[PDB]
Amino acid sequence: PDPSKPSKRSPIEDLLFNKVTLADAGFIKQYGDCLGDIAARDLICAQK
Amino acid sequence: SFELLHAPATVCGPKKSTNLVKNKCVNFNFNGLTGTGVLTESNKKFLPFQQFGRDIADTTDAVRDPQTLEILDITPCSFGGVSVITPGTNTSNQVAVL
Repeated sequence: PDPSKPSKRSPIEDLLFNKVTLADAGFIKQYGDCLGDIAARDLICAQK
Repeated sequence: SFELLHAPATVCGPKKSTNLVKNKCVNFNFNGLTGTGVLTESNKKFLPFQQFGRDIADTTDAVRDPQTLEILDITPCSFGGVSVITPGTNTSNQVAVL
């Protein structure tokens, strides 16, 4: 781990994370929003 | 033959206007698009020919307002799971809900 990084990740883990994009509902927020702040998981998301 | 296309409304019912209620769950019905949802105003890009939307789920995505000049973004009303943290019935029961 390189503690100077945002997360205690090794030069190798940095690539294992930034080169992996996961698509998951609730981490992907709504477009147009329904209720709650865009922040955190304050804004409800349940895809369609 | 009901024209749901962009133009100001000329015909609606005898019932008294109620204006847009933002960030509350309402029953809406604008330009053919009805359902139960939370009204806000347009953040989405639109074409003038596509000022209303229904998505692949057969629910309202966006609609243009009959009285004002704004396009509304409508997102179906909030819901979420009830996850109860509870012990056995061999002990007094507790109820915390996520």
